[PDB]
Formats: sequence, C-alpha cells, structure tokens
Amino acid sequence: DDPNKVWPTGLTIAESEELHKHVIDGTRIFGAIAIVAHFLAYVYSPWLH
Amino acid sequence: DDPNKVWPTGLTIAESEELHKHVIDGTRIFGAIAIVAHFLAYVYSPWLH
Amino acid sequence: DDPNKVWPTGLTIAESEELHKHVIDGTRIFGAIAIVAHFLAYVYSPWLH
Amino acid sequence: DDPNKVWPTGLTIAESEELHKHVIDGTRIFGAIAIVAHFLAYVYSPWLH
Amino acid sequence: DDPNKVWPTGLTIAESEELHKHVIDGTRIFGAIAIVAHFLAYVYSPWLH
Amino acid sequence: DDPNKVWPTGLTIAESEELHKHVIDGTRIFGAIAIVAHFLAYVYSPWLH
Amino acid sequence: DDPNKVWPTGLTIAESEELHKHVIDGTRIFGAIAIVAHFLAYVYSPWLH
Amino acid sequence: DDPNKVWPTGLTIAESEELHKHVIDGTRIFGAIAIVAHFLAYVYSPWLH
Amino acid sequence: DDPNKVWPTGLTIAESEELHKHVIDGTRIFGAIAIVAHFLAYVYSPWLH
Amino acid sequence: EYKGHSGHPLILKQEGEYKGYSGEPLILKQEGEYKGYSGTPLILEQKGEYQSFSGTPLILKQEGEYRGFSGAPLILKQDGEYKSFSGYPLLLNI
Amino acid sequence: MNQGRIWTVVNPGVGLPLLLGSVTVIAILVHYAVLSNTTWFPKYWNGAT
Amino acid sequence: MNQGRIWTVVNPGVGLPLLLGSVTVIAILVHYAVLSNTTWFPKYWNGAT
Amino acid sequence: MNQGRIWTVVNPGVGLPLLLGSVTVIAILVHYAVLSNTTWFPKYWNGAT
Amino acid sequence: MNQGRIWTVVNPGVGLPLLLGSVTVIAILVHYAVLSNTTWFPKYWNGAT
Amino acid sequence: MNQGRIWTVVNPGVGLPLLLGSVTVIAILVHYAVLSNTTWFPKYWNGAT
Amino acid sequence: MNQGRIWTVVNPGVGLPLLLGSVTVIAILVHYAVLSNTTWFPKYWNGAT
Amino acid sequence: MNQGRIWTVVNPGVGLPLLLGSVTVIAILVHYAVLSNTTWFPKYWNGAT
Amino acid sequence: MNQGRIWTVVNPGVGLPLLLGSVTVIAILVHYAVLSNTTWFPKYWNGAT
Amino acid sequence: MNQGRIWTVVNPGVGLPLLLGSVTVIAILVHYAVLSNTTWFPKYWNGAT
Ligand code: BCL
Ligand code: BCL
Ligand code: BCL
Ligand code: BCL
Ligand code: BCL
Ligand code: BCL
Ligand SMILES: CC(C)=CCC/C(C)=C/C=C/C(C)=C/C=C/C(C)=C/C=C/C=C(C)/C=C/C=C(C)/C=C/C=C(\C)CCCC(C)(C)O
Ligand SMILES: CC(C)=CCC/C(C)=C/C=C/C(C)=C/C=C/C(C)=C/C=C/C=C(C)/C=C/C=C(C)/C=C/C=C(\C)CCCC(C)(C)O
Ligand SMILES: CC(C)=CCC/C(C)=C/C=C/C(C)=C/C=C/C(C)=C/C=C/C=C(C)/C=C/C=C(C)/C=C/C=C(\C)CCCC(C)(C)O
Ligand SMILES: CC(C)=CCC/C(C)=C/C=C/C(C)=C/C=C/C(C)=C/C=C/C=C(C)/C=C/C=C(C)/C=C/C=C(\C)CCCC(C)(C)O
Ligand SMILES: CC(C)=CCC/C(C)=C/C=C/C(C)=C/C=C/C(C)=C/C=C/C=C(C)/C=C/C=C(C)/C=C/C=C(\C)CCCC(C)(C)O
Repeated sequence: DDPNKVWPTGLTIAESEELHKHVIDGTRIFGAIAIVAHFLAYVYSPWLH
Repeated sequence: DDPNKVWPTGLTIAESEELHKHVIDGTRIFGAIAIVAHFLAYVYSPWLH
Repeated sequence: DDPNKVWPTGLTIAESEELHKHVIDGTRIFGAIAIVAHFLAYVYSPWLH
Repeated sequence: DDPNKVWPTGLTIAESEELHKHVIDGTRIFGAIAIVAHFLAYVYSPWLH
Repeated sequence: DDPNKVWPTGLTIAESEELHKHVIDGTRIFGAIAIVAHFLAYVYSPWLH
Repeated sequence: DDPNKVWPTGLTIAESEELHKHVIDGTRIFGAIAIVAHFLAYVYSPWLH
Repeated sequence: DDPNKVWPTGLTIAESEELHKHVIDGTRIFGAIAIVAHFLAYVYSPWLH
Repeated sequence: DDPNKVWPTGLTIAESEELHKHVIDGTRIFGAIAIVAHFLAYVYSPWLH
Repeated sequence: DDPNKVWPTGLTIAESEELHKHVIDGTRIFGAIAIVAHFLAYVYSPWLH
Repeated sequence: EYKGHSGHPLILKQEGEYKGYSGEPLILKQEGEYKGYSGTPLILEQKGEYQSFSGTPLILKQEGEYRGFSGAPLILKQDGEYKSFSGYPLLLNI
Repeated sequence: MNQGRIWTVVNPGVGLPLLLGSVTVIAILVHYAVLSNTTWFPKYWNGAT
Repeated sequence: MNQGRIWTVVNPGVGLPLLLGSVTVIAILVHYAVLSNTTWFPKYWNGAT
Repeated sequence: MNQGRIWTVVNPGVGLPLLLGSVTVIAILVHYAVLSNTTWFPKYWNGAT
Repeated sequence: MNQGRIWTVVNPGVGLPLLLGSVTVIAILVHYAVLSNTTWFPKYWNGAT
Repeated sequence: MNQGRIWTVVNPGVGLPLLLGSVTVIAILVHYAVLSNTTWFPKYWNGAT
Repeated sequence: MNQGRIWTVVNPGVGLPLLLGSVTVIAILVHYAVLSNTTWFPKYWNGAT
Repeated sequence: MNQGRIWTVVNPGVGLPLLLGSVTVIAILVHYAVLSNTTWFPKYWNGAT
Repeated sequence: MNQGRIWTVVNPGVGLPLLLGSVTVIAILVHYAVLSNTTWFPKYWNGAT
Repeated sequence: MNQGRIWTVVNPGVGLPLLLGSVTVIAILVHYAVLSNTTWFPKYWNGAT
C-alpha cells in the first residue's frame, strides 16, 4: 500500500478519513437533536401513553 | 499540507470558507425571517391557543 | 486577489456583479407587479374582508 | 470591453441581441394572439358576465 | 458576416434555412390533416350542434 | 454540395436515405398489421355497430 | 463500400448481423414460451370460454 | 477472429463469458430460493388449495 | 492473468475483494439489527400471535 | 485536525486487513475458474456460428439495395431544392 | 417562415425530436381530455349496447 | 427588451427549447384548470345533450 | 418518403429508440384508454360469467 | 444585493434557467392551491350561473 | 430478420438494455391490466374461500 | 460554522442550487401540509362567508 | 447460457446494476400486487383478530 | 467509524449531497406518515376548536 | 462472499450509492406497506384513545 496514493475520487486515505470525521460528528449531532425531539414528542403527544 | 492547494472543485480552503460565510449568514437571515413569520402565525392563527 | 481572475464559470467578479444587477432589478420588477396583483386581489376577492 | 468577444455560449453581444429580437417579437406575436383568444372567450363564455 | 460560417450546431445559415423548409412544410401538412379531422368531428360529433 | 460529406451524425446523405427505407418500410408493415387488427376489432367488437 | 468499415457503434456489418441472430432467437424463444403461457391460460382461465 | 480482441466494453470474450458464469449461477441460486419460497407460500397460504 | 491489472473501474482484484469485505460485513451487521427488530416486533405486535 | 462536538473518538484506525465485526470469513477466495454452487455447466461455449435453438435461418442476408417488403418505391429522390407539398413560399429569408 | 435560422443555435438532433415528441404528447393529452370530459366519445367506442 | 445579452451566458440551445416548452406546458395547465373547475368548458365539448 | 435526410441531423442511435419506444408507448396508452372507457373489453378478459 | 459574486461559482447557464423556472413553477403552485381551496376563484371562472 | 444492420447505428449497450427493459415493463403492465379488470385473476390468488 | 471546507469536495455550482432548491421545496411542502390538514388556513383564503 | 458474450457489447457497469435493480423492483411489485388483491396477506400482518 | 475510506471510491461531491438529501427526504416522509395516520398531529395544527 | 470481484467491472462510486440507496428505499416501502395494511401500526402512533 501507499498512503500518498491518490484514489479515483482524488482524495487520499488520510483525506477521506479526515472527511469522515465530519460525517460521524454530523450523524452524532443529528442523533442528539433527534433524541431530544423524541423526548418532547413523548412528553407532549399521546404516543407511548 | 498547502493552503494554496486547489481542491477538485477548484476552490482553495480560503475560498471555500469565504463562500460558507454567505451560506451561514444567509441561513441566519432566513431563520430571522422565519422566526417573525412564526410569531405572526401564532398571534393570528389558532395554533398553540 | 486578482480582479482579472476568470472563475470556473468563466465570469470575472466584475462580470458576475454586472449580471446580478439584472437579477436584482428583475426581482424588483417582479415584486412591483406582484404588489399590484395583490392589491387587485384584495379589492375584488373576499380575502381579508 | 470588446464587441468581438465570443462568450461561453459562442455568441457575441451583437449576435445575442439579434437573437433576442426574435424572442421579443415572438412574445409580442404570442401576446397579440392571446389577446384575441381572451376577447373570443369573453364574447362566448360566461366569464365576466 | 460570412455565409460559410459553421455555427455551433454545425449547420450553416443556408443549411438551417433548408432544414426549416421541412418543418414549415411539415407543419402545413399536419395542419391540413388536422383541419380535415376537425371537419369530420363536426359532421359526426355533437360538438357545435 | 458533395454526396461524400459526412454529416454530424456520421451518416452520409446516401446512408441516411438507405436507413430511412427501413423506417418507411417498417411504418408500412406496422400500418398493414394495424389495418388487420382494426378489421378484427370491427368484426368482433360492438364498435361501429 | 467496405465490409470492414467500423460503424459509429464500433460493430461491423457482419458483427451487427451476428448480434441480431441472438435478438431474433431470443424473440422466437420468448414467443414460444408466451404461446404455452397463453395455452395454459385458455385451458385454466375462463378466457375464450 | 481474435480471442485477444478487447471489445467496446473493455472485456474480452473469455472475460465476458467468465462474468456470465456469475450471472447464471446467481440466477440459479435466486431460482432455488424462490422455489422454496413458493413451496412455503403453498403450504401456508390458501393459494392452490 | 495478472493481479496487478487495473480493471476498468480502476480497482485491482485485491482492492475489489478488500472493498467487498466491507459490503459483506455491512450486510451482516444490517441483518443482525434487522433480526433484533423482527424479534421486538414479534414480542410487541400481534404478528404471529 | 477536526475537533468534533460529540466527543471522541470519531473514527476507528486501520493499519492492515479489514477485521469483520460479524466474525470471519468475510469473502471466499478463488484459485481459478469460478466454482458455481448450482452445479455445472454454467455456460455453453460457442465454437463458431451461433447455434440457434429456434431453427434456422435467423437473419435474411442483404445483397445490394434494401428489398422492400411493402412494395416500391420506399423513398422520394430529392434533386436541388426541397419539393414543397404544401405550395410556396416556405420561407421569408432575411 | 422567418425563424429558419433557429437551427443555427438550436441543435436539430435535439430540437427536432422535442418538436415531434411534444406535438405527439399534446395530441394524446387532447384526446384524453375530450375522452374524460365527454359522454359521446366513450359511447363511440362502446358502440352497440 | 433590455435582457438581450442573456444569450451570452445562457446557451440558446438550452434556453430556447426550455422557453418554448415551458410556455406550451403553462398553456396546457391553464386549459386543464379551466376545464376541471368550470361547467361551461366541458359542456362546450359535449355539445348537444 | 421525402424526409430521408433527417438522419443527417438526427442521430439514429437516439431517434430510432425514441421512434420505436414512442410508438410502443402510444399503443399501450390506446389499449388502457379503450379498456378503461369500455365494458366489452374488460368483459372479454372476464370471459364466462 | 451582496450575493452578486454567486455567478462566479454557480454557472449562469444553469442558475438563471433554474431561477426563472422555479419562480414560474412556484407561481403555478400558488394558483392551483388557491383554486382548489377556495370557492370564489372557481366561481370567478364559472361566472354567470 | 432483415433489420440485422440496426446495430451499426444503434449502440447495443443502449438498445439491448432498452429492449429487454421495455419487454419486461410491457409484461408487467399486461399483468396489472388483467389483474385489475378481471375477477378470476385476483380470486386465483385468494384461493380457498 | 465549522463545515466551511465542504465546498472543497462538493462543487458550489451543484450544492448551492441543491441547497436553495431543497429549502424552497421544503417550504412548499410545509405550506401544502398545513393547508390540507387545517380548516383555518383554507378559510383564511376563502375569507368572507 | 449461450448469451455469455453479451458483456462484450453491454457494459457490466450498466447492465449489472440494471439487472439486479430490475429484479428487485419486480419482486417489490409482485409483493404489492398480492398484498392489494388478497385478503389473507394483509390479515397475516394484522395477526390476531 | 471504520468506513472512513469509502470517500476514496465514492466521490464526496456525489455521496455527500445524496446523504444529506436522502436524510432530509426521509424526515419529510416520516412527518407525512405520522400526519396522515394520527389524529393528534393534525389536531395540533388545527389548535383551538 | 464469492462476488468480491464485481467491483472490477461495476464502479463503486455508482454501485455503492445505488446499493445503500436501494436498501433504504426498500425499508421505507415495507414500513409504508405495513402501516397502510394493518390497524395496530397506525394505532401504535395514535396511542392513547
Ligand atoms: C452533549 C451531547 C453531544 C455529545 C457530547 C459528548 C461528550 C461531552 C463526550 C462524548 C463522548 C462520547 N461520545 Mg458523544 N455527544 C453526542 C452524541 C453522541 C452519539 C449519538 C447521539 O449517537 C454517540 C454514539 C456518541 C459517542 C460517544 C463516544 C465516542 C464517547 C464515549 C461514550 C459516551 O457515550 O460518553 C458519554 C456521552 C454522553 C453523556 C452524551 C451522549 C449523547 C446523548 C445521548 C444525546 C442526547 C441529548 C443531550 C442530553 C443534550 C443535547 C441536545 C442538543 C439539542 C444536541 N456521541 C452529542 C452530539 N460525547 C465522551 C468521550 O469519551 O469524549 C472523549 C465525552 O466526554
Ligand atoms: C454477535 C452478533 C454479530 C456477529 C458476531 C460473530 C462472532 C462473535 C463470531 C461470528 C462468526 C461467524 N459469523 Mg458473524 N455476527 C453477526 C452477524 C452474522 C450474520 C448475519 C446476521 O447474517 C452471518 C451470516 C454471520 C456469519 C458468520 C460466520 C462467518 C461465522 C460462523 C461460522 C460457524 O460455523 O461458527 C460456529 C459458531 C461459533 C464459532 C460461535 C457462535 C457464532 C454464531 C454462529 C454467530 C451467529 C450470528 C447470528 C447469525 C446473528 C445474531 C444477531 C443477534 C440477534 C444480534 N455473522 C453479528 C453482526 N459472528 C464466528 C466465527 O467463526 O468467527 C471466526 C464468531 O466467532
Ligand atoms: C442444491 C440446490 C442448488 C443446485 C445444486 C446442484 C448440484 C449439487 C448439482 C447440480 C447440477 C445441475 N444443475 Mg444446479 N443447483 C441449484 C439450482 C439450479 C437450477 C435452478 C433452480 O433453476 C438449475 C436450472 C440448475 C441447473 C443444473 C444443471 C446445469 C445440472 C444438471 C441438473 C439435472 O437435472 O441433472 C440431472 C439430475 C441429476 C444429476 C441428479 C438430480 C438433480 C440434482 C440433485 C440437482 C437438482 C437441482 C434442482 C434443480 C434445484 C431446485 C431448487 C432446490 C429444490 C431448493 N441448477 C441450486 C442453487 N446443481 C448437477 C450436475 O450435473 O452437476 C455436475 C449436480 O450434481
Ligand atoms: C421446439 C420449439 C422451438 C423451435 C424449434 C424449431 C425446430 C426444431 C425447427 C424450427 C424451424 C423453423 N423455425 Mg423455430 N422454434 C421455436 C420458435 C420459432 C418461432 C416463434 C415461436 O415465433 C418462429 C417464427 C420460428 C421460426 C422457424 C422457421 C425459420 C422454421 C420453420 C419454417 C421452415 O422453413 O421449416 C422447415 C422445416 C420444417 C417444416 C419441419 C417442421 C418444423 C415444425 C413446423 C416446427 C417449427 C417451429 C414452430 C413454429 C415452433 C412453435 C413452438 C411453440 C412452443 C408451439 N421458430 C421454438 C423456440 N424451429 C425448422 C427449420 O427450418 O429448422 C432448420 C425446424 O426444423
Ligand atoms: C401484402 C401487403 C404488404 C404490401 C405489399 C405490396 C405489394 C405486393 C405491392 C405494393 C405496392 C405499393 N405499396 Mg405496399 N404493402 C403493404 C403496405 C403498404 C402501405 C400501408 C399499409 O400503409 C402503403 C402506403 C404501401 C405503399 C405502396 C406503394 C409504394 C405501392 C403502390 C403504388 C401505386 O400507385 O400502386 C397502384 C396500384 C397497383 C400497382 C396495384 C394495386 C395495389 C397493390 C396490390 C398494393 C396495395 C397495398 C395497400 C396500400 C396495402 C394493403 C394492406 C393489407 C390490406 C393489410 N404499402 C403491406 C406491408 N405493396 C405495389 C408496387 O408498386 O410495388 C412495386 C405492389 O405491387
Ligand atoms: C392540397 C392541400 C395542401 C396544400 C397545397 C397547396 C397548393 C396546391 C397550393 C398551395 C399554395 C399555398 N399554400 Mg399550401 N397546402 C396545404 C396547406 C397549407 C397551409 C396550412 C394547412 O396551414 C398553409 C398556411 C399553406 C400555405 C400556402 C400559401 C403559401 C400558398 C397560397 C398563397 C396564395 O398565393 O394564395 C392564392 C393562391 C391560390 C388561389 C392557388 C390555390 C391555393 C390553394 C387552394 C391553397 C390551399 C391552402 C389551405 C389552407 C389548405 C387547407 C387544407 C385542406 C382542407 C386539405 N398551405 C396542404 C398541405 N398549397 C399555393 C401556392 O403555392 O401558390 C404559389 C398553391 O398553388
Ligand atoms: C395553472 C394555473 C391554474 C395558473 C397559472 C397561471 C400562470 C402563472 C400563468 C403564467 C403565464 C406566463 C408566465 C406566460 C408567459 C408567456 C410568455 C413569456 C410567452 C413567450 C413567448 C415567446 C416566444 C413565442 C418566442 C419565440 C422565439 C423565437 C421564435 C426565437 C427564434 C430564434 C431564432 C430564429 C434564432 C436566431 C439566430 C440568429 C441570431 C443567428 O439569426
Ligand atoms: C389539454 C387541453 C384540454 C388543452 C390544451 C390545448 C393546447 C394548448 C393545444 C396546443 C397545441 C399546439 C401548440 C399544437 C402545435 C402543433 C404544431 C406546431 C405542429 C407542428 C408540426 C411539425 C412537423 C410535422 C414537422 C416536421 C418536420 C420534419 C419532417 C423535418 C424534417 C427534417 C429533415 C428531413 C432534415 C433535413 C436536413 C437537410 C436540410 C440537410 O436536408
Ligand atoms: C390515448 C388515446 C385515447 C388517443 C390518442 C390517439 C393518438 C394521438 C394516436 C397516435 C398514433 C400515432 C401518431 C401513431 C404512429 C405510428 C407510427 C408513425 C409508426 C411507425 C413505425 C415505424 C417502424 C416500425 C420503424 C421501424 C424501423 C426500423 C426497423 C429501422 C431499421 C434500421 C436499420 C436496420 C438500420 C439500417 C442501417 C444501414 C442503412 C447502414 O443498413
Ligand atoms: C415511511 C415510514 C413510515 C417509515 C420509515 C422508517 C425508516 C426506514 C427510517 C430510516 C431512517 C434512517 C435510515 C435514518 C438515517 C439517518 C442518518 C444516517 C443520518 C446522517 C446524518 C449525517 C450528517 C448530518 C452528515 C454530515 C456531514 C457533513 C457536515 C460533512 C462535511 C464534510 C466536509 C466539511 C468536508 C471536509 C473535507 C476535508 C476534511 C478534506 O477538508
Ligand atoms: C412491498 C412488500 C410488501 C415487500 C417487499 C419484499 C422484498 C422484495 C424485500 C426485499 C428485501 C431485500 C432484497 C433486502 C436486501 C438487503 C441487503 C442486500 C442489504 C445490504 C446491506 C449492505 C450494506 C449495509 C453495505 C455496506 C457497505 C459499506 C459500508 C461499504 C464500505 C466501503 C468502503 C469503506 C470502501 C473501502 C475501499 C477500500 C477497501 C479499497 O479502501
């Protein structure tokens, strides 16, 4: 292998992994907001009551 | 790394961040107008009453 | 920076801003006609009556 | 400026303006026919009666 | 100007005009058949009766 | 003019005309089968009865 | 003419005809299976009864 | 003919035939699972009963 | 054959197989979560009861 | 490097072969010819002319001009300017 | 008959299929419209009671 | 009449088919709207009772 | 039979699939129309009462 | 009035047709909405009872 | 059987997927048509009363 | 405010039209939803009884 | 089994996604068909009466 | 968190707009589902009786 | 597990987005199906009577 290898997308392995950190953080941030939204829905809607 | 590196989109890092300032400011402008629209809707519609 | 820089769209900054003058003026013209159309709708339709 | 400048579409300013003459004249022709069609509709349909 | 100028579509002015003769003639032929079809519809359907 | 001129589609005039012979012959054959299908529909369905 | 002429699709006349043999044979096999399917439908469904 | 001839897709005849082995095997495996699914449907659903 | 042969997608055989390991592992992880979801659905819904 | 808000870690490192979370093996190797699970043969080899299953012939050979099955002529020859069928003129040239 | 130069800026390979296609689609839409909004057109197909 | 330079940045091969196409689609939509929301337009086609 | 030169400006790889495709789509639409607006066509499939 | 540089990264040949097209589509949607959810708009077209 | 040269002007990579795709779509459409317009086909799936 | 580098891998000529377009489509969908699921929004347009 | 050479004229990157995609779409269509036209399939999901 | 190398074979300019776009579409679909299949969600918007 | 070489002929930039996209679409379709054809799933969201 070669860490300097430019892959067909133009990104190196290090660049692809650094990019994915934004995707994982974005997913976790979306999940945290969704968890609060589900808690509010449970507290105010008749769901699960 | 190199701050002068032209990425596959043709924009440099400095150019991409300068562009995003318009997106962030545009989102804030859209949000402010939407907040006023929600206040008007609450005052005049039966929602939340 | 360089004002002569041709951007990926082929337009320079001066050319893009000159083009946008038509979009801003066009939006104002569309808005002016829409304001008159809303006045006619209010005068003749039962909306807001 | 340069009137001989070939723009990205391949047309010069003079060629673009000459082309637009057909669009403006075509719009006027479509408008004239539409005005007659609206006159016939008023004379024969119950609209505005 | 130059009558030999090959335009972006690859056709010259003379070739574009010669092509349009088929479109104009084709439109006239379609119109002629449509006129007959409308006559038959009037004779056999209750439209305009 | 020149009959050997390769047009933008890659076909010569003679090749385009030879190709069109199949389109005309195919249209005539489709028409013949459609005529028989319409005859069968008339003989067996209540259409035109 | 030249039978070795590579046409715009990349196939020669001989290669295009050889390919069409599979299309004709595939059409005939599809027809044979469709004929049996229509026979079974007639024997078991109320169609044509 | 030439078995080394690279065709327009980039695959040789031998490579295309080897690829088709996966397509045929995949079809046969899909069929076997579909046969079991139809047997289970027959045993548990009212179809064919 | 040659394991260093770059195929039309740009991936070598070794790279395609290493990529597929993520596809198989992803399918197995998706399946495991789906199995738990089906167990919860059975325990809480009237399905299969 | 990126400093996310949702704590750390954000990604898992990999210095070699991918390790499956769902155990192993993850793929099956091949020593040569594809070994199908649905028995053999998987394909029929072609030694020459395409051996049809629905009899022969499969195509009609063409010699010279196209032999129209719906009589003749199939096209109208054009010499010079286009012969209008809806009278004249057909254009208003500039 | 004065728009003959349109084929110098609109590609015939695009504009001719769109023209013939749109004319055909409009004709189908007019048939479906009269069929859905009239009683005599469906009765014509139903024929003998 | 002052937008004539639009064809220097918008390709006529794209903007002219879209213009003529959109104008035609809008006309069809207006016909369907008046046809669906009025009694006199369908009765006009139905003609004699 | 006089339009044979259309294949010099319309690419057969595009116009022939569109022709055969459109003719087939039109035929399907006519079948669905007569099937939906008549009683004898659905009854034909229903066969024995 | 401060977004004039958007045409340096968004191609006018794309953004201008999309802008003018979207504005037109939105206007159509608002007309259809008021037409479907009000009695005075359809009555306006129906006119004299 | 005389159309074998169509593959010299229609690319097999386009015409063969379109053919097999269209034939499959037509078959699906005929099944849905007979299923919706007959009582015996849905009853066949419903099986035992 | 930390995603400013997204424009180095996502082309602004694509992502900016998609962002502005999607935001506009979402607003339309929310308006249609409240209009269809409430009585006060349509009554607002209907105005005077 | 004799069609193995199809991959010399149909690109696997196109034909394989289309094949696997179509087969999946067909399966979905058959499930929706039996679900809509039978009582036992929806009752199976409804479970306990 | 181990799929970080996916951006070496999937272009971020495509996969990131598709990811964010799909997530947004799914949220819209879930909102429409709960809105159509519950009474408390529409009643929440209707507010005061 | 033996199909690992598919990525040598199917581009991962296409097949991976299609796979993950299709799987997500299938899940949405199954949720909509059970929601529409069962009473307990909508009742679950409606919660307390
Ligand atoms: C404040 C909420 C932040 C957050 C802030 C932190 C902090 C601070 C830490 C971590 C740490 C961790 N986080 Mg985090 N993290 C969040 C979302 C997530 C989600 C997810 C929702 O799917 C996951 C799987 C993770 C994953 C993880 C691990 C990598 C790590 C160790 C385990 C752990 O749970 O620690 C404990 C994690 C928590 C107590 C929070 C988990 C998220 C909860 C469930 C979100 C609900 C809403 C929250 C209460 C209020 C915010 C609402 C706003 C509207 C967003 N984070 C959100 C975006 N995370 C820890 C670590 O090891 O860092 C080095 C750590 O110190
Ligand atoms: C804990 C849930 C994890 C998981 C963790 C493990 C672990 C841990 C091991 C395997 C091992 C194996 N796994 Mg795994 N695996 C899961 C999902 C799957 C799925 C699937 C859902 O479709 C499949 C087909 C497989 C496939 C396999 C085989 C390659 C192998 C079993 C060989 C054997 O005979 O072992 C005989 C049995 C054993 C050695 C021990 C028991 C392992 C059993 C067979 C795992 C069954 C998982 C089951 C299908 C899914 C349960 C999901 C839960 C309901 C959440 N995994 C999920 C993601 N898997 C084993 C192996 O060979 O690794 C080298 C192993 O040790
Ligand atoms: C275990 C189920 C496996 C399978 C395993 C095998 C095995 C094992 C063998 C074959 C062999 C053959 N298979 Mg296989 N095969 C399956 C699916 C298929 C399907 C299909 C579903 O459409 C087809 C058309 C074929 C085609 C064929 C022929 C190329 C060949 C000769 C069969 C025959 O009747 O020989 C005449 C009869 C016999 C030789 C003995 C009896 C039949 C044997 C046992 C194979 C029957 C498979 C049957 C169609 C599967 C139906 C689905 C299952 C019931 C669930 N396979 C599935 C995926 N196949 C055989 C061969 O010739 O290999 C060299 C062989 O030994
Ligand atoms: C077994 C079913 C096979 C089949 C096997 C054969 C065989 C075997 C032969 C042909 C032969 C012929 N086939 Mg074939 N063929 C089938 C499907 C078709 C279909 C179609 C369904 O649309 C067509 C149009 C054809 C076309 C033809 C002609 C080129 C030729 C018959 C005329 C002639 O010169 O006969 C001259 C020969 C004879 C008169 C001998 C008797 C042939 C009989 C009449 C069978 C003809 C095929 C018949 C239409 C198939 C119907 C199948 C349905 C399932 C019922 N085949 C299917 C896929 N075909 C014949 C030929 O010329 O081969 C060199 C031949 O011997
Ligand atoms: C057998 C059915 C075949 C067919 C076989 C033939 C044959 C055989 C001949 C023609 C000939 C002609 N055909 Mg052809 N043709 C068919 C379909 C068509 C269709 C169509 C359905 O739209 C059209 C427009 C044509 C067009 C024509 C002309 C080019 C030409 C007559 C010139 C003239 O003035 O003759 C004046 C009149 C005559 C010479 C004699 C009487 C007419 C002859 C018998 C042709 C009538 C065909 C008729 C239009 C379509 C019948 C369809 C069936 C009822 C299903 N064919 C189908 C596919 N055609 C003729 C020609 O000139 O060939 C060199 C000829 O001999
Ligand atoms: C037979 C049906 C043919 C047809 C055959 C002819 C013939 C034959 C002639 C023309 C001529 C003319 N045609 Mg033409 N034409 C048709 C369809 C059309 C349509 C249309 C439907 O939209 C249009 C706009 C035209 C346009 C014209 C003019 C350019 C010109 C008359 C100008 C003049 O000097 O008048 C005064 C001219 C005369 C009094 C001579 C006779 C004019 C004929 C009667 C005009 C018929 C047009 C009419 C709209 C056709 C309706 C369809 C039928 C009901 C089937 N044609 C169809 C396709 N056309 C003429 C020409 O070329 O002049 C130089 C001519 O001689
Ligand atoms: C649906 C409900 C209920 C409600 C909705 C209500 C609603 C919103 C309605 C809205 C309606 C609107 C907006 C209508 C707008 C209509 C317009 C604008 C029409 C315009 C017509 C233009 C034409 C005809 C142009 C022809 C151009 C032409 C022929 C150009 C020719 C060019 C050439 C020859 C090239 C030259 C090359 C070289 C220079 C070298 O010579
Ligand atoms: C839905 C409801 C209720 C209401 C809606 C109502 C409503 C709005 C309806 C609107 C209807 C409209 C607008 C209809 C318009 C119809 C028109 C315009 C028809 C035009 C037909 C044109 C034809 C037939 C052209 C043939 C061209 C041809 C054959 C060209 C051939 C070219 C060649 C051979 C190349 C030569 C190359 C070389 C020069 C080198 O030789
Ligand atoms: C919906 C309701 C109620 C009402 C709506 C009613 C309504 C509006 C209906 C309208 C219907 C219409 C308009 C129908 C029109 C039908 C037509 C036009 C059919 C045409 C068929 C053409 C065929 C079959 C062509 C085959 C070509 C072929 C085989 C070509 C072969 C070429 C080759 C071999 C290449 C050679 C290369 C080299 C020269 C080098 O050898
Ligand atoms: C229909 C019914 C009834 C029911 C349906 C039920 C059903 C099936 C539901 C399914 C739901 C599912 C599956 C939900 C899934 C949700 C997911 C996965 C959310 C993911 C969010 C991801 C985010 C937010 C990513 C942000 C990325 C970001 C910001 C990336 C930034 C990148 C940068 C800056 C480039 C840097 C480059 C360099 C570093 C080189 O400079
Ligand atoms: C309608 C009704 C009632 C009923 C409908 C009934 C019906 C038909 C249902 C059908 C259902 C079906 C068929 C379901 C199928 C589900 C499947 C197959 C799921 C597959 C999941 C796959 C995954 C999760 C893949 C992840 C890949 C991944 C993460 C890949 C990562 C790759 C990387 C990192 C690149 C590395 C590159 C390098 C190594 C070179 O560096």
